[PDB]
Amino acid sequence: GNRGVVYLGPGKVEVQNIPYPKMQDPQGRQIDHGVILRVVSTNICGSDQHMVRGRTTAPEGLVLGHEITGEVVEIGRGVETMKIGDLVSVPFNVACGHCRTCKEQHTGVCLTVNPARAGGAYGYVDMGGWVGGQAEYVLVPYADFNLLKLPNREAAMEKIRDLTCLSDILPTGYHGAVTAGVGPGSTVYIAGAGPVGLAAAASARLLGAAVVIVGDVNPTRLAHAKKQGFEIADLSKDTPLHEQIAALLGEPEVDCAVDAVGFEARGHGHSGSQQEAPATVLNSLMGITRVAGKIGIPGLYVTEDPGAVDAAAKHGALSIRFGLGWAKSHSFHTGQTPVMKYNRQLMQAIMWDRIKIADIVGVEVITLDDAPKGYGEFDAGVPKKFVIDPHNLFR
Amino acid sequence: GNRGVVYLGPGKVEVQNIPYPKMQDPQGRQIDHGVILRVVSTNICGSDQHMVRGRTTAPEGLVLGHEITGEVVEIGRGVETMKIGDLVSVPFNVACGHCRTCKEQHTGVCLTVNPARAGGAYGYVDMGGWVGGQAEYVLVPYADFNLLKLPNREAAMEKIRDLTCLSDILPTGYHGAVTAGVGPGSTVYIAGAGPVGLAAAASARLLGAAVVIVGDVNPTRLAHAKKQGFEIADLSKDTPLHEQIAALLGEPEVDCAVDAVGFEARGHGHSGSQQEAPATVLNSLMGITRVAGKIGIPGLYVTEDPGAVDAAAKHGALSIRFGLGWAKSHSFHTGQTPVMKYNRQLMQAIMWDRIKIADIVGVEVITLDDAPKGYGEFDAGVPKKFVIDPHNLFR
Amino acid sequence: GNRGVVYLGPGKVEVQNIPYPKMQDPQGRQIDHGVILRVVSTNICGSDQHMVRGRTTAPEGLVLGHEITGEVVEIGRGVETMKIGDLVSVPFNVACGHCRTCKEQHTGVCLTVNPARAGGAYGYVDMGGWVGGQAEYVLVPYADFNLLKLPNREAAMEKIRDLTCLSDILPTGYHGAVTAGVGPGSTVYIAGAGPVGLAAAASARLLGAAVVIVGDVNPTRLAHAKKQGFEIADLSKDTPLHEQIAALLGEPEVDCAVDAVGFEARGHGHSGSQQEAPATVLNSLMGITRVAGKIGIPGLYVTEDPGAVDAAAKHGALSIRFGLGWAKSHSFHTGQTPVMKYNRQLMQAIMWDRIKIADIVGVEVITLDDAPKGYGEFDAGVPKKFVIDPHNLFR
Amino acid sequence: GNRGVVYLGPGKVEVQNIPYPKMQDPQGRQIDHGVILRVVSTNICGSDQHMVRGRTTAPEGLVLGHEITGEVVEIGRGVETMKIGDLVSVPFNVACGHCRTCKEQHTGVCLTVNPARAGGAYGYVDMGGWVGGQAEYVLVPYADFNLLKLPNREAAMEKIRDLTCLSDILPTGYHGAVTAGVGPGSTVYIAGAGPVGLAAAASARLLGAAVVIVGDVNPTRLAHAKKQGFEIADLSKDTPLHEQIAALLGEPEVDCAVDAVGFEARGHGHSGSQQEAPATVLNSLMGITRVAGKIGIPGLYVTEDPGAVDAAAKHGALSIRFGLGWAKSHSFHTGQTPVMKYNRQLMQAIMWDRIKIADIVGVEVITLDDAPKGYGEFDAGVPKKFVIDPHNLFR
Ligand SMILES: NC(=O)c1ccc[n+]([C@@H]2O[C@H](COP(=O)([O-])OP(=O)(O)OC[C@H]3O[C@@H](n4cnc5c(N)ncnc54)[C@H](O)[C@@H]3O)[C@@H](O)[C@H]2O)c1
Ligand SMILES: NC(=O)c1ccc[n+]([C@@H]2O[C@H](COP(=O)([O-])OP(=O)(O)OC[C@H]3O[C@@H](n4cnc5c(N)ncnc54)[C@H](O)[C@@H]3O)[C@@H](O)[C@H]2O)c1
Ligand SMILES: NC(=O)c1ccc[n+]([C@@H]2O[C@H](COP(=O)([O-])OP(=O)(O)OC[C@H]3O[C@@H](n4cnc5c(N)ncnc54)[C@H](O)[C@@H]3O)[C@@H](O)[C@H]2O)c1
Ligand SMILES: NC(=O)c1ccc[n+]([C@@H]2O[C@H](COP(=O)([O-])OP(=O)(O)OC[C@H]3O[C@@H](n4cnc5c(N)ncnc54)[C@H](O)[C@@H]3O)[C@@H](O)[C@H]2O)c1
Ligand SMILES: [Zn+2]
Ligand SMILES: [Zn+2]
Ligand SMILES: [Zn+2]
Ligand SMILES: [Zn+2]
Ligand SMILES: [Zn+2]
Ligand SMILES: [Zn+2]
Ligand SMILES: [Zn+2]
Ligand SMILES: [Zn+2]
Repeated sequence: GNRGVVYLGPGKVEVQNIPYPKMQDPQGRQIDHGVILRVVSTNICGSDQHMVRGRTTAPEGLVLGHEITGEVVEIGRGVETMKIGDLVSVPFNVACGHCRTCKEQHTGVCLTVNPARAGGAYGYVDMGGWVGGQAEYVLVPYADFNLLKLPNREAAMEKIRDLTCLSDILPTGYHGAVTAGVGPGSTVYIAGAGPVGLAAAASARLLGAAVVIVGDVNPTRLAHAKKQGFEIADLSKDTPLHEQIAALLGEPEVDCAVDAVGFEARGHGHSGSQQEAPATVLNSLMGITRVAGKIGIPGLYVTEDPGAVDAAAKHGALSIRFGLGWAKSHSFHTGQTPVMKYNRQLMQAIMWDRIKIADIVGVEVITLDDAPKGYGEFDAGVPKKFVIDPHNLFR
Repeated sequence: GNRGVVYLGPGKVEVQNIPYPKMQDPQGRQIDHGVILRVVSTNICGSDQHMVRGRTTAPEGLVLGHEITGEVVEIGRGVETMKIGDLVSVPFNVACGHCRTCKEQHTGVCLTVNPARAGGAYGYVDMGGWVGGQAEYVLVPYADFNLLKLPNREAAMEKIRDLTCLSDILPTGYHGAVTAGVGPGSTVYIAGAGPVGLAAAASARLLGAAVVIVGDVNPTRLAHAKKQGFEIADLSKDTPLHEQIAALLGEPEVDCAVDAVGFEARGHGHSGSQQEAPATVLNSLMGITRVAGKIGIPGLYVTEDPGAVDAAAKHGALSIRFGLGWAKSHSFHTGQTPVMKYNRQLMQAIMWDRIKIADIVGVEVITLDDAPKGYGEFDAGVPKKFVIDPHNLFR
Repeated sequence: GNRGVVYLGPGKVEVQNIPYPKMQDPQGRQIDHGVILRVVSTNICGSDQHMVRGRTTAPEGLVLGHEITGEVVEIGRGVETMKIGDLVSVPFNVACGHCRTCKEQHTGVCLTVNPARAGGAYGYVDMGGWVGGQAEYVLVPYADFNLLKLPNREAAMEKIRDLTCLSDILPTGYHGAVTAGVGPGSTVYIAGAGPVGLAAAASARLLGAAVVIVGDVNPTRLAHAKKQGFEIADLSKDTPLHEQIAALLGEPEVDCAVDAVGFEARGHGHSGSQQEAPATVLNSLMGITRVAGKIGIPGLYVTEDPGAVDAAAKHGALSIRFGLGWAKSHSFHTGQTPVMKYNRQLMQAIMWDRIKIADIVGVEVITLDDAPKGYGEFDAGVPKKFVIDPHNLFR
Repeated sequence: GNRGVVYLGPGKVEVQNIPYPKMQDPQGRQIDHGVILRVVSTNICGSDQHMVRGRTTAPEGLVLGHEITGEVVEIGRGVETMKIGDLVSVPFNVACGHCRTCKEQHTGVCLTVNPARAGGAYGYVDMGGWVGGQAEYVLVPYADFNLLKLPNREAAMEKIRDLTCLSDILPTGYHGAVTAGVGPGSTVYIAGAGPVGLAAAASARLLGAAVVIVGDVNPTRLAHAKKQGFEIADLSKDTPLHEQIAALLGEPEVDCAVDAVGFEARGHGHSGSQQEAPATVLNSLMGITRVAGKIGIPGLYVTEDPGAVDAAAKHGALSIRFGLGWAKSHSFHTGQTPVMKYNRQLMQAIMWDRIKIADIVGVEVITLDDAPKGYGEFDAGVPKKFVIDPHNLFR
């Protein structure tokens, strides 16, 4: 008995029966280092949206989902730290724990788990074949390495809405803020008010930023951010970002900027916001970040976009105003979040009431049968982070 | 009075009589903090070549040169640590010493010395109208802050050909290597076998790199790099860069990469290399740097190139394969070198024979009258670094 | 007309007429780089107390005070950035701005301003003879480099009780926390609930620490810390520090520990707390900081203490259980805070209401005539930070 | 079929027959993650000497040796990257690869492999009861995480004298130098011309230091250091170290200082050097390191020393002149080397002839039966590093 969300072509996902998990890798070799989880909570990601919209090279039939929190039901013979019944947060990265990059804390780019390229992840295009976890049950390989044990079940269940964000979005937003150099007193600009943008804004606040400005083209997502105490920039109005920031800060620049949009970026302005223009965020962040600043880029950029705007963009080439960044001495930091690097201290923050992440990103808890509908609302721009409770454990 | 190298329009320089330096800034306000130097040695740079070629917005009449070594002949009334006769290395950055960026060692982007933008330099486009120093005498403002005191004059003069590199190219090459993450045992690729690239190679050697490979489309420069003990990759051949690297290393990746080419980049291959393609280096570096690696970009890129290949490149926009670097978790480091942050320890290294920079870059000493001829030769691609001795002090 | 707080021997200070400041250094040479301030607010520090208790080699007649906020009334001819009437925060460190340590942001240890050793500061033993500023007027040398310009007078004056802490204690407490490695999610122990200890605790809250525990032997300072939302360890109880921490956290250790006591440390327990044992804090921090942790030590330790417990301590030797910290792989960070490294970002934090520093440290505003009484109360251990308003400008 | 070096009480070691390795931990539990090695080379360490001299709480019967290079002859059933015949470097830390410290690269203080405290190592006091490897065969647990693969056996054995240093002393010396802040152009002082000190000196050279001065009380070691091209300081002479340094550099300070002596430190001077004084090195490093400088302390300090000079030292407590370090703003870095952090890039530098470590540390190859003789000669202070070749594979 297993089931989950399956990708079936542009705009299409459905809940299907799927195989119960097996203690083997995606090439069918047996493994001793894995566990099988009964899934407690499992979220929908903006990355999942890229795939569902037909924006990647994903195969039809892909089981989706890489934001898992779970409870051990089966343990492979080599696993030392796990017991049946243990609650765990699963980092979205599949990492081996023994290669050059895993050992150097670069668990987003594991050298062994994916025959095609460095880096692995559950239910995710080009990520080594590991089955996704928007499902009733899921296999986690290298369990001793990857898993974050949650505190006593009671206190954990009590904050599950928060803890479900440790799998992907909070550590990601956090990595965005830290690589952009955010610290106490920083002025911060955040591109994107989606779940990831909002997590970067929360992270920046937690890191002690003086002021945090969140930008989007979506007015409902900005209203959400504003109700959460952040400053906003509306990129659908005709007033340029520079001008919006200056009205707020008294200069047209920030200390730190985070790109939480990626390759489906829209342009700015009345008509610009209705046009896809994937270099937009990059170019505008070079424009607003002060000299010697750092740009953090958690937003996803791909080597291949079948639906992209032009030949160059189909192959991940953007028209980027690099001379500007260079003239401003900017440095840029990119790539999949190494979730494990931050997830334990972020847990401490949640448990100690330092960060109300669930309120901030607008967590909504849904049934597994509502998942397709959840994707639909998410696609239609709702200011929410959808959390699937597939066994009805806490809803 | 004084005389020096003057730019007269695309491809034209000549030595002219010019005013003796005055104790005032480019706005004509008196300064108490400056010194006037008799110029001992003064170098020709690839940056100078960009301007001479008419590839920047540099005006006719500009006095050239930002790589100065001198002797103090006059000091302003507020200068406390400099005395007459003192022999000094001058960082190419003009920096104030008291703004936010100068305090934080970002002295390539001083916020007060330039009304146009952050950052200053001598005889350099968009760099605040500080007068160039390919000349007999030159003004250095903020002398206590900027100047590097050279060792008792005998010892200094005997290593003049080396120390003349401290003003620009050695610290610049060094910046590129350290921001690319080079250290003991690193494998390193450097694009560009011009003097800056050779300084980057020298720096990586100093740092204890396991192996250093220098790439260029100009075979006579690669011959020179090879005779200095470096590995080479010839981009004018049709053999792809990753294949030349694998033949040297046994894998197609380096740990660290440095872009010492900048915006006049040629394409790769027999015919590709005969044509300008400004994004080529950046794209190639993402291709051969290993995941989670760092890319150092000392090479110059501009916000405006009058003679660029395309409308986009005229504005500093390049077709960059960003999605590739993003998928490899690359980080990118850019901009004008903070020369002061490294010049002291590099001088130490020079004085203790840990680095034979003059040999590595191919230093050649010339008379001031020979400057126009030297620019011609350098522009034609000879494997040399031209050092002007305007008062015939050591030649 | 000038007057200040003067040190007159163990336990003794009085307010005296003193010379109006002069544009010369402590050796009587004219300087062009200084300003004179009309003092707006000027604070009493724990460092001042060491000196008043006769615990240092401070000479009788020392004019005290290194915590200055002021209004420019005079300007030396070399000064570029200052105007009469400007409101400024004065970092307690006297720094030149052009030596090796000043350039690398080590402005607590300037090489040029003190003939006796590295590092200068106002009204401070062994700190170069710069006159103190617990006075109506004071000289600030190297004004362009050292001074922090405050916001429109009106907004600045309104937050004076907060901003006055930028001269010394907030940056210091901050340096304590950052060098101890504090970050989002940290568990933090801070030794000392004095104004500096409190600033460290505030800094740790601002840095996003999960839980902050402040320890002291003083019951009244702890009741004040507890009112400000911090956890407490009462070292006057017989319950050892381990046990109090473990009761609080469920393990007898913290990620990060800051020493905000210094060389007049008391031992632990009913009677231990009435004994001086200068090694106490260092040894107990090594006991409760987890493996590979960092210990930040802002608390002052001296080369000479005329009033110490024994021979060894009079020369700054302590019996330190180094083997313990070594076995735990601890790192240690020490010395005068480089205030300029942090003050600007801290000002932004204050102006944006991210840190209510005045309330936390218990700012109390007094007249210059009440200063001796202030010293008295401070010495008796009141949980307050004394701020003198010498011209009655805001009180 | 196995034997090795067994400790029998103060001053006494002998070769005995010992059990063949079993695939279990020191508690007798079965493990699937280990491999068994035929030992190729296995070294004698100063750490071993501490124990043999009776200066630790090490038990009679302890099998010695933590510096192993070997070939895999048997693999556990869960091992994924090791094959029989594989030739490997063993880091001396026993590390699990799944706990908090292991993941953060703090593999010197693993939290799971040792019931007594954090940190594990082979045949080493308080290090988890993992059996030592000056033996014919040895167990390495967590093989996929811990082992460093060496290349074609042929190229590897030709450099075996160098390669055998990667297990312990080269990465130790390297850790000491990097944490002392050593970089291109650094001036460095290293206390101790034992093998570890010599490896720090080699490291500092590799890292590009301007000048490296090694001190010792043992002149036969200093003769060796000088022959290896380093500067020396003789601490058995009455000339104070700061004067010896000034003679060499023209100032009495260094940029970086490394303590490669540890808890059996001798005093300085004709008579001082003849007596044990365990605070001596730490105290003199604070004396000669420049302000804001960093002190690396790879030398061992213990929480309990049975034969220490006084009551306090038996407990790991030293009379440290901390006031002086504090006034100079020193940082201090301590503890067991995380060998995995550095071993990969040091192997690269060895294979590409960037460091001739075996020559520098004075490697001498001996039989297993001659081990007691090696220990004796090493204790008499010869300038050599003993490498045991148990199966006569390359001697
Ligand atoms: N590095 C990582 O680990 C990582 C992890 C998850 C997601 N991501 C990427 O981060 C992005 C965030 O996902 P999300 O969860 O935020 O999904 P999302 O797609 O809902 O959020 C993207 C937001 O960007 C907005 N936007 C579009 N153009 C914009 C512009 N010009 N300026 C500002 N905002 C603009 C969209 O309206 C949307 O609100 C996704 O692209 C995701 O792929 C990266
Ligand atoms: N960051 C700084 O502060 C700083 C300082 C000085 C110079 N620079 C910049 O560094 C760059 C180099 O200066 P230089 O004196 O070394 O320049 P240079 O003009 O002598 O040489 C540049 C080299 O790049 C080579 N090249 C062109 N396309 C190439 C490709 N695709 N691959 C490999 N090589 C290619 C050319 O053959 C040439 O040999 C210049 O652009 C200069 O403006 C920056
Ligand atoms: N590094 C710097 O730049 C710098 C700057 C300012 C102050 N300091 C030093 O920091 C310390 C803090 O200064 P302050 O203004 O808070 O002075 P303070 O003397 O009021 O603070 C010291 C506090 O520590 C308490 N204490 C004594 N023994 C203790 C122990 N074992 N554990 C915990 N607490 C103990 C005392 O009760 C007192 O409350 C002083 O030493 C000051 O000199 C250093
Ligand atoms: N950090 C680690 O993980 C690690 C690893 C290996 C060894 N160690 C420790 O490193 C130390 C040295 O390594 P080794 O094997 O070369 O040690 P060793 O004992 O062979 O040599 C120590 C040297 O220091 C000299 N010495 C003694 N007092 C001195 C003083 N006051 N000043 C200068 N030199 C003095 C001794 O004569 C001897 O030459 C030992 O303490 C060892 O326990 C630590
Ligand atoms: Zn995701
Ligand atoms: Zn891996
Ligand atoms: Zn140049
Ligand atoms: Zn400046
Ligand atoms: Zn103070
Ligand atoms: Zn200074
Ligand atoms: Zn050892
Ligand atoms: Zn471990």
